[PDB]
Amino acid sequence: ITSYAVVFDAGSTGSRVHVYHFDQNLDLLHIGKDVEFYNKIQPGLSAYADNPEQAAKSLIPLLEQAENVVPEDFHSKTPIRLGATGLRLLDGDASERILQAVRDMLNNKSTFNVQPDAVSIIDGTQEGSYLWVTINYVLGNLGKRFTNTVGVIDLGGGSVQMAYAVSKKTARNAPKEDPYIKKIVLKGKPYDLYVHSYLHFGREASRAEILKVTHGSASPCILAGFDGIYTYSGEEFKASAPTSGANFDKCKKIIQKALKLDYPCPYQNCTFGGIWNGGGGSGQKKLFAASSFFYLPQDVGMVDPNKSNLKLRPVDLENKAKIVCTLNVEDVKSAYPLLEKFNIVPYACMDLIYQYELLVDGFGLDPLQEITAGEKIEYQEALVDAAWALGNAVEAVLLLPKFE
Ligand SMILES: Nc1ncnc2[nH]cnc12
Repeated sequence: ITSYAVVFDAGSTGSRVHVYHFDQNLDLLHIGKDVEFYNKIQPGLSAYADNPEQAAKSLIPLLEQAENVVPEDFHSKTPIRLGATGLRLLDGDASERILQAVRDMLNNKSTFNVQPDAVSIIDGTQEGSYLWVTINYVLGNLGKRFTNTVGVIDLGGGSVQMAYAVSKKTARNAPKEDPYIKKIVLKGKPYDLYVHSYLHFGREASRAEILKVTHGSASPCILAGFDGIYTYSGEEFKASAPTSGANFDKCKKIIQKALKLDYPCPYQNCTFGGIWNGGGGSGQKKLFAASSFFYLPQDVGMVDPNKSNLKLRPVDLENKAKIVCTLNVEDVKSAYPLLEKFNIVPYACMDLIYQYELLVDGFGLDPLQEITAGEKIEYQEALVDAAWALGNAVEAVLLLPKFE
C-alpha cells in the first residue's frame, strides 16, 4: 500500500541520505517527527577522488541507517538513487570511477532496488527539472494543468536554472547542449517542461563574469574599503572599489553587459546570451526561487529569523542595493554578519544588483511581481529542502506499478 524511496545527494563537502515514505496517494508519511529521514556525513565523495572504493565506503553508515529506517519487508521494492553534483571538476575519469564504485557498493551492500540509472551526476537541466517536481509536489500541483504549476529558478554556485511548464504547442515549436524541453509524466499527466541551465551565471560564477567587464580596473560593483582579488575556477579577478566606492548605477550597467542582454536572439524571444526564454506563460507566473535567491535576502536581513523562505518582489533587491551600494565593507560587515560568515562582504552590492538584473532584465520578471524565495518549502508542518532530492524520489516512486 505504501512505498519508501531512498535518495542520496552527494554534494561537494558532504553526502546526505533522504528516506521518504509515500502513502497510497503519494502523500508523505512522517518518519519519526519529520516527513523524511535525513542524515549527512562529511566529507564528500570528492575527498576520496583518489580512492573510489573509499568514496563509496563513506556512504555506508548512511546506507545502513536507511536500511534500518525502511522495514525489511519493503526493502526489495524500495528504489535507491544517488545524485552527485562539482564532482565533474575531478581530474581524468575519477568522476566515473566514483559513481561506479557507488553502484557496486549499493549492489553489494544493500537490499534496495538498484535500477540501471540509479547513480548519476545530476546536471544543470536535470536539477532544474527535479526541483520543479519537488516544488510542485509539495504544493499539490502534480496532475494539474501546466497553467496551475509553479515555475522554479535556482541560483546555484556555478549555474542558474530556470524550469517551468509549457504547452505541447510550445514544446513542439521548441528550437533544436542541453535540450530545452524535458518530458515528464507525473501522476499520469504528461508535462513539457521548459528547462535551461546558464553556466557561468550562478552566484559565485557571476562575480567573475561581472569583474571581467572591468578587466584590470577598479569596479563600481565592489564596496569601498576592499581592494582585493576574487578567485573563481582558478582565475584571478581584480576586485577593487574605485575611489568613490560602489555605485549602483554604474555597477548595474556593468552587470547588464556581463549578462549579455544584447546577445542577438536566434529564436522568438530570449532571456540573455541568445537563450530562448521558453515563451513564458501561465507556468511561469507563480515562481519559487531557490538556493542563492534565498541566501542573499537572508544574509542582508530581509528574512524573518527562524524562516526558510520569504515572499519578495525583485524591486526589494533593487531597493536594498540602493542602500547597500552606498556602504563600505566595515558598514556591511557590521550590519550583516552572515555576509562575513560567508566571506562575501565586498560583493554585497554586486550580488543584489545581479539578482535584480538577472530576474528582471534577464528573465523578464516584473519587478513588482511577488515570488517566493527559499531554501526550504513548507510541507504540512515540516520543511522540505528546495532542491532536487524529493522530486527525484517522487519520479522514482511514480515508476512503480500501483503508484501508476
Ligand atoms: N545563508 C547562506 N549564505 C550563503 N551560502 C549558504 N549555504 C547555506 N546557507 C547559506
